Amino acid sequence: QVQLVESGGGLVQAGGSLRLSCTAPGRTLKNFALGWFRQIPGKEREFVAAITFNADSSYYSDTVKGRFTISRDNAKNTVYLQMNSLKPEDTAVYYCVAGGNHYDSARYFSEREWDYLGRGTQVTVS
Amino acid sequence: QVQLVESGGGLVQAGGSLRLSCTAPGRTLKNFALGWFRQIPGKEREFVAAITFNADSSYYSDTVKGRFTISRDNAKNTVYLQMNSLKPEDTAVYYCVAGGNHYDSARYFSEREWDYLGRGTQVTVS
Amino acid sequence: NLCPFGEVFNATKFPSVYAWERKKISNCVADYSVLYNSTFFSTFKCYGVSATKLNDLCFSNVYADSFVVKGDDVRQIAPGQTGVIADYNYKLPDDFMGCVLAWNTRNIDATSTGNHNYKYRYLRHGKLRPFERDISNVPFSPDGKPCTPPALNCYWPLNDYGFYTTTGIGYQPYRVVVLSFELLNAPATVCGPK
Amino acid sequence: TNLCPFGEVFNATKFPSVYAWERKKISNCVADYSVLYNSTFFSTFKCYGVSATKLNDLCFSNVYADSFVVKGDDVRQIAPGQTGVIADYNYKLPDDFMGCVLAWNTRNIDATSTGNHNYKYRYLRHGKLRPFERDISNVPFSPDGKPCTPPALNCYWPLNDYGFYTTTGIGYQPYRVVVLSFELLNAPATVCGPK
Amino acid sequence: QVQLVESGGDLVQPGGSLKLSCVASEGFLAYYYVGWFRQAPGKEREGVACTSSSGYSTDIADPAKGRFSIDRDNAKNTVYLQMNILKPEDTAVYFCAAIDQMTAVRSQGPCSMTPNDYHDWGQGTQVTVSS
Amino acid sequence: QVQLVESGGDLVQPGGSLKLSCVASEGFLAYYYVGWFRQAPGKEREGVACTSSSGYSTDIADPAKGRFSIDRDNAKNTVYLQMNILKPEDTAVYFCAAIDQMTAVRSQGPCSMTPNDYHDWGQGTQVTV
Ligand SMILES: *[C@@]1(O)O[C@H](CO)[C@@H](O)[C@H](O)[C@H]1NC(C)=O
Ligand SMILES: CC(=O)N[C@@H]1[C@@H](O)[C@H](O)[C@@H](CO)O[C@H]1O
Repeated sequence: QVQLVESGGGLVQAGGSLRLSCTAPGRTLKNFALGWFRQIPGKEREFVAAITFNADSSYYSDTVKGRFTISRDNAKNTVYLQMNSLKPEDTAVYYCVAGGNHYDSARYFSEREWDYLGRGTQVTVS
Repeated sequence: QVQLVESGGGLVQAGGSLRLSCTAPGRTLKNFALGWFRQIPGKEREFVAAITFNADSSYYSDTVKGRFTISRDNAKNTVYLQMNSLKPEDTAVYYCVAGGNHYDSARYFSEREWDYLGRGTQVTVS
Repeated sequence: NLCPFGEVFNATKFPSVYAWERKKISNCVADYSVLYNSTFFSTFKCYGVSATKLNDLCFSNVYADSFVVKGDDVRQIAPGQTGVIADYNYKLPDDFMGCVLAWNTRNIDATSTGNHNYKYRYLRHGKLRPFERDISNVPFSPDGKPCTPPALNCYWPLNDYGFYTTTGIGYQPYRVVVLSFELLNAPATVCGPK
Repeated sequence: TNLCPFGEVFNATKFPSVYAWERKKISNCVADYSVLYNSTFFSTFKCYGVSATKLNDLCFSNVYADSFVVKGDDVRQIAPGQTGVIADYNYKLPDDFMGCVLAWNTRNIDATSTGNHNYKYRYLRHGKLRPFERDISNVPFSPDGKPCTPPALNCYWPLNDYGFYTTTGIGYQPYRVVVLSFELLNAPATVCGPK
Repeated sequence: QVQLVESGGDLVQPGGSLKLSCVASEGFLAYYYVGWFRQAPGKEREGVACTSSSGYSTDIADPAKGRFSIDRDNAKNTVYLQMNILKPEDTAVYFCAAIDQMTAVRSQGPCSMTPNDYHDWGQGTQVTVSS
Repeated sequence: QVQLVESGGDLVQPGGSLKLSCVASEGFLAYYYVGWFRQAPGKEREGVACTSSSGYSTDIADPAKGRFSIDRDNAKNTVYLQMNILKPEDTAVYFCAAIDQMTAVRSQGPCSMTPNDYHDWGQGTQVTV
C-alpha cells in the first residue's frame, strides 16, 4: 500500500525555523490532497495544514496560522511544512497525511477524511 | 494477511441456542489462540471468550460464564462459540479473533493484544 | 438535455460491490451543483479535479459506478487502497481522476430483521486490476484446484453484509457513486451549464 | 548440566536494530523458564504452539533467541503472518512458528531527551522477506529497480531511523524484543526443564 | 496542438456593434479556457474578455463591463466576443488566446484576463471605430 | 518411532528395594512423557508413576505413595522407577510407556498415569516379592 514517509525532523531553538518533508517513494500523489498533523504528548492528534492537489487552496489551523506554511512540488512528489517562530507548544510528532480533495473544507480532520497517515517524525522546540 | 471469517449468525428467541464458527483460508490457526469479542449497540467492543491453541485453557467474561462455551477443532481449523439461554442483552455483532497464547490474562479484553480480527456477524434475540 | 445524474444517485436499487454497475454519460449538459450537498454526502472526495470547479470543465465522457458497502468499508474506495473491498471488488488506480461520493442508506437498505442481499467477495487468486470486475461464483480453494462446497478447505468466495437498523454507523449500509472524468482527445460531449 | 544463559540475551547492555536482528543458539544446558515468566516488566509475553507455563516440563533439540528493538506501535508486527513494514522488510515469523514473543518497555535506556536515532529499520525493498530471513544491505533504493545514487530523484536510502525521545507516548518509546524459537529435530534434546 | 484564428474585424462608427469569432483549427477548443485580448497602437496587450471551458465562469475587463459580452459554442469550436457601444478607445487588434483546462483551474477566480498566462495565441483581427 | 525396553525386574523379599529401568531404543526418550504401569493376574493394569518430559512434574499412584519414586536421565535415554519397602501385593509385571510431550501437555495436572493414554509400550519386566 501507500507509505507516507516524513523527513526533516529534529530539535530547534525557539523562534528558529525548520522545514518538514513527506514523500511516497513509489506511489504518485499528484492527484492527492496532502497535509500535516500533530500529536503533542498527552493530547490527541491535531490538524496543522492541508493543500490540494494543484495547490488551488490551502488550509491551516488557528494555532499555526501565519507562521506555518504548507507547499508542494508534484514533480518531486513531496509536500513540505515550513515552520517559523516555533514555541514550546510545537513540540510534537508530526504526521503526514494523504487523501482526497474534499468539496467541504471542514472535512480535513483525520478519520475517513484522510486516506493515508505517515509514521510521524518528532519535532521538539527547546 | 490472515483473514478471519465468522459464520452462523442470525435471529433466535430468548432462551434459545445458536452456534457461531470462524476460520481462515489455508492459514493454520493451530498454534494461535482463538476467541470472540462482542459489540453491543451503543457500547464498545467487549471480551466474550478465548481458548488456547491446544484447548488446555479457556476463558469467559462473567456476563457470559455458564451460558456460552468456546471450543475448537484444529483438524477443521475452526473455533466455535456455543451460546445457550440467550437473553436480549446478548444482541450484538460478534467478532472472531486470533493471537498468541499470552502467559497472563491479556486475552481478557485488550483487543490489541490479539493480532487479528474478523469482520463480524450479527446475532439478535427477542 | 440534462445529464441523467438523477438516474444514478437518488435512484432505486443498487448493486452489490462485487457486481458494481457502470453507466456511461455522454452528449448532455452536466450540472454538478445538484451534488453540492455536504450534509447529504458524508463522502465527497475528488482526485485530480476540484469539486467546486466541475461546472467550468468539459470532458469527453463521464462514467458513474454504483455499489453498496458498509460504513467501515467506504474508506476502501480510494486510489491505491488495500483491503478486501479495494483488492477483490472495486479497485481505483493511483492516477484516478474523478470523485467519490457516499451517503448513508440505512433507511432504505437496512431492515430490523437484517438485509443480507448485498454481497462482497473475500477470496480470490490474485488482486483485481484497476476498474476490473469479477462476477464469478466458483468455489474457492487455496490450491486453485476445483472443489465442491461441502468439502474441507473449499469456500464460497462471496460473503454477505449484515445490514440492521440497530447497529452503529460503521455497520450501516452506504451507497457509493464513483465518477470518472475522461479526456480522450475527441469532441467534448459532457460540459457544464451555459 | 549448566543453566541456559538467558540473562545474557535478555539483559545484554546493547541491542541490535530490527533490520539486522541477531540470533543466539541456546544448547546443551538446563532452561528454568520461570526466570522469564516470574518477571514483571514484560509488556508482551505470548507464545505460539506451546504454553509458557508448561515450558519447564518440555525438552527441545535447540532454542534460538532473536533480539532487536522496535517502537511500541511496532511490537504488534512480531507475530506469525503479520503484515507491515517490520514484518515484511525486517523480521518475519512463519505461520507455523512455535515459540514465544517477549517485549518490554525500555525508555530509561535507549531513549534520550536529545533523541536516540541509532536504531534503524528498513522501509524499502524489492519483495517481502522469507521467514527468518535477514537483509543487512544498505544499497540506494529505486522503484525502477536499477542502480541509482542518492541525490537523484526516485532514489532513496532504504533504512529509516527510529525517534526515541523521553517525552513521547508509549507507542513511540522503544521496546526491546526477544523471540524464542523451540526446535524439534530428530536428534538428542540439548535444552530441557529444570528438574 | 490547437490553433486559433480570429475573424470579424471591420470599420465601425461610434455606437455601433461588432462580433468577433475565435475558431479553433486542429485541436478541440472545449478543453481550453479562452480569453479575448486587444492591443492598441503604442500600448501593451490588455485583457478584454474571459471565459471558462463550459462558459460557466466568465469575466469582462473593467473598460468593457456593461458593453462587451463573451460566449462560446463548443459544438462549433468557437468562442465569441460581442462588442457594443463601440468608442474610439476600442480601436485595436483583437486577439483570442487558449489555456488548457486544469492548468487554468490551478488559478482561483472565474478565469484569466492576463496575457502572460495563456501562452497560445491567434494572429488577431483589426477593429477600427471612427470618431 | 520410539521403542521401549524394561529391565531390572527380579525376585525380592518383602521389604526389599528394586530399581526398574526403562531405556528407549531407536527414538530419543527426551521428547516423551513416560509412565510406569503394572499388571498382575486378577488385576487390571494400573498406573504407578509418571514423569514429564523433563522431570519437572511427577506423580505417584495412591498404593505406591511414600514407597515408589520416579526419575529420568534424558542423556541416557532412560526413565527409572525406584521401589522401596516392597509388599507381596506389589508382585506384578511392570511396563513403561511413552507419549509425545506435545500430546501430553494438552491434559492438565502432572503427566497422566492413565492406561488409555500412553500408547507406545514396552513388553515389561517381572517383579516378584
Ligand atoms: C433527487 O433525485 O431528487 C430531488 C428532486 O429534484 C432533488 O432534490 C435531488 O437533487 C435529486 N438528486 C439528483 C442527483 O438529481
Ligand atoms: C533473565 C535474567 O537473568 N533476569 C534477571 C533476574 O535473574 C533477576 O530479576 C535480576 C538479577 O540481577 O535481573 C534480571 O535481569
